[PDB]
Amino acid sequence: PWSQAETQSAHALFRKAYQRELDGLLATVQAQASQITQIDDLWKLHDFLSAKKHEIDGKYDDRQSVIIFVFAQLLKEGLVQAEELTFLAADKQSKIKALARL
Amino acid sequence: PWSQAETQSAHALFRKAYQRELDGLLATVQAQASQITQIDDLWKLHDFLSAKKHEIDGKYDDRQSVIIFVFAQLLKEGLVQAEELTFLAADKQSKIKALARL
Repeated sequence: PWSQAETQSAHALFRKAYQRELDGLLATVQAQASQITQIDDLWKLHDFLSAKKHEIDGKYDDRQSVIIFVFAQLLKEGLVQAEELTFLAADKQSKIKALARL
Repeated sequence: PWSQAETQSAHALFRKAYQRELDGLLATVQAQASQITQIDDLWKLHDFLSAKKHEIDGKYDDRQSVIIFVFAQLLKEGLVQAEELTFLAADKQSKIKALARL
């Protein structure tokens, strides 16, 4: 079903993708912040933060039975690339790449 | 008993204080958003932004039951100067200052 080395590297690229979305999030927040003029910009920021937080909290399900779909989402948002999925079994990669288009 | 002038000028002052708080809030946010290094300080900010927003929404209440307390507060937080209250009756000024000194 799931090789060990598979599971390991999976959790790895998982948390790496996490760190990536974190970097992007931080960059965007700092950017928006340093370039505000109106007060409405600040509330745009606020809304952005609530949304992104909500998203991220429920996004990164680490459980095995869902990891494929999580990976799929991450790929659909380009947080990872197909080239980074080579450490998996073939059926898994094809699965992910299929679930991506949904 | 609130005369027309007292109410009108009270609203003008309320708005003045509102814009002032907007400026201060803007300054603080714009500041600590440049002092971020870690990621958790991004959430503090958020929480701050999520707290201070709920405040400002329901802070400036012009109803008779609290208006004096609102002015007292706005006086403590330096959102209004004492000399801006001179349009009010003397008793009200006294009361506001009294609630503000504590």
